[PDB]
Amino acid sequence: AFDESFFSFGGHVGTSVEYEDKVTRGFNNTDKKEKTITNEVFNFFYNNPQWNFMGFYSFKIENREQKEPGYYENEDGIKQLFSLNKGHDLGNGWATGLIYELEYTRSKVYSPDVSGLRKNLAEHSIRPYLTYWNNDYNMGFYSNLEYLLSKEDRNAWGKRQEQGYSALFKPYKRFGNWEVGVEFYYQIKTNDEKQPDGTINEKSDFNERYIEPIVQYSFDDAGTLYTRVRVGKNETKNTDRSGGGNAGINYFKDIRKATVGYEQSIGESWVAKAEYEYANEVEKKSRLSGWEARNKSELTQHTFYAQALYRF
Ligand SMILES: OC[C@H]1O[C@@H]2O[C@H]3[C@H](O)[C@@H](O)[C@@H](O[C@H]4[C@@H](O)[C@H](O)[C@@H](O[C@H]5[C@H](O)[C@@H](O)[C@@H](O[C@H]6[C@H](O)[C@@H](O)[C@@H](O[C@H]7[C@H](O)[C@@H](O)[C@@H](O[C@H]1[C@H](O)[C@@H]2O)O[C@@H]7CO)O[C@@H]6CO)O[C@@H]5CO)O[C@@H]4CO)O[C@@H]3CO
Ligand SMILES: OC[C@H]1O[C@@H]2O[C@H]3[C@H](O)[C@@H](O)[C@@H](O[C@H]4[C@H](O)[C@@H](O)[C@@H](O[C@H]5[C@H](O)[C@@H](O)[C@@H](O[C@H]6[C@H](O)[C@@H](O)[C@@H](O[C@H]7[C@H](O)[C@@H](O)[C@@H](O[C@H]1[C@H](O)[C@H]2O)O[C@@H]7CO)O[C@@H]6CO)O[C@@H]5CO)O[C@@H]4CO)O[C@@H]3CO
Ligand SMILES: CCCCCCCCOCCOCCOCCOCCO
Repeated sequence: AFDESFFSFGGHVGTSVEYEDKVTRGFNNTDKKEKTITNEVFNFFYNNPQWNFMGFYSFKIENREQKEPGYYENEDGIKQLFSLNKGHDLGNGWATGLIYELEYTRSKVYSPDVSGLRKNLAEHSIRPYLTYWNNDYNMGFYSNLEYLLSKEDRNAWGKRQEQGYSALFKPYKRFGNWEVGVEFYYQIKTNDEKQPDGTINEKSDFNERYIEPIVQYSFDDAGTLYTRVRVGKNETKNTDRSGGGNAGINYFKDIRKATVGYEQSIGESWVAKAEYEYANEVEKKSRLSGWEARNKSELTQHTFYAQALYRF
């Protein structure tokens, strides 16, 4: 019945906190230090197997502090995420569906040069997906395509739009208490950034690929321990219209990440999770403009995440 289907949902409500510590030693060979805290005051996962529909909502408060020689910048923001997933069971271990995700961020920036500069960001993700699970082999995969559109209005600092596509394929296998998988990812996008008077800051083409093995182990008397290691590369190729010395300049980045996390149920209703991620990204240019002290820009990032969920 339609009326009673409305009440056939489960899911969870939760909260989380994320702390990011970043240091970027740039082409100027000096350190830009950034610390970010993200307070997810509410998230809501909604699962209605009657509709084969899943939904997700999140409300986050974000605070970032940037420090470097002769400059600082603070940014405070609010981020809301709306996610809809309509799935369809195809039988024999196959399923498909469509995800539509909208994420909106509003923030203000404070520095010695601006006082409360406003930024509005809207990101849209549309992801058709295809999943398979073979019960006899205890093996399967997740796969999806994606269209991603990002539009940001930074008022006096102009507008930026990114648009592109990605593809992801993640085969995985379970055996005993183990699960092992490998995520393969490819993304392409265009970047367009302009000043308020139309002056082009950037017009460039981007692509990224990575491979990310994942290993997890589920303990009988408790939770699940997991680790992920990513090796990736990306490149940004500027057209001859980019500004600021970047006309025709290419950027090449090597990416390495390692994650360790643990999730465990607490009684029948609660679940807690903690995760640490290390990231190191090293970038070089095809040619230096002349102001740079070296042809190297290196990010080192440590991220800590903790989450508590109440299931119903
Ligand atoms: O932005 C979309 C989002 O989802 C996509 O995930 C796919 C996934 O590839 C599939 O494997 C499948 O996942 C199903 C189960 O495998 C899975 O266990 C379950 O997830 C539970 C989980 O047990 C629990 O941890 C919790 O999830 C919360 C996470 O702990 C948080 O980290 C946070 O998750 C965010 C991710 O960190 C982001 O990467 C992203 O997730 C993407 C994925 O990359 C992937 O494309 O955004 C997430 C939300 O912001 O929040 C989670 C909820 O609070 O609860 C989960 C739900 O019970 O979920 C699947 C079956 O229900 O299906 C996915 C398609 O939706
Ligand atoms: O306070 C200003 C700024 O100071 C510090 O920036 C350093 C930077 O770390 C160094 O790498 C170097 O910057 C180089 C760039 O690497 C090089 O690409 C080019 O930059 C041009 C941009 O590529 C072009 O887009 C445009 O920049 C825009 C920018 O896209 C807008 O977002 C907006 O930038 C603002 C920043 O968002 C804000 O954080 C702050 O910037 C700090 C920075 O955080 C800090 O690390 O202020 C700016 C507004 O001033 O506006 C700009 C301007 O249109 O233009 C640039 C310039 O051609 O060239 C620069 C300079 O060689 O040096 C800077 C300064 O030391
Ligand atoms: C509402 C946004 C629609 C934009 C068009 C997306 C078209 C992408 O489809 C490409 C192929 O996808 C394979 C099957 O996708 C599953 C469709 O079922 C969705 C049920 O609503």
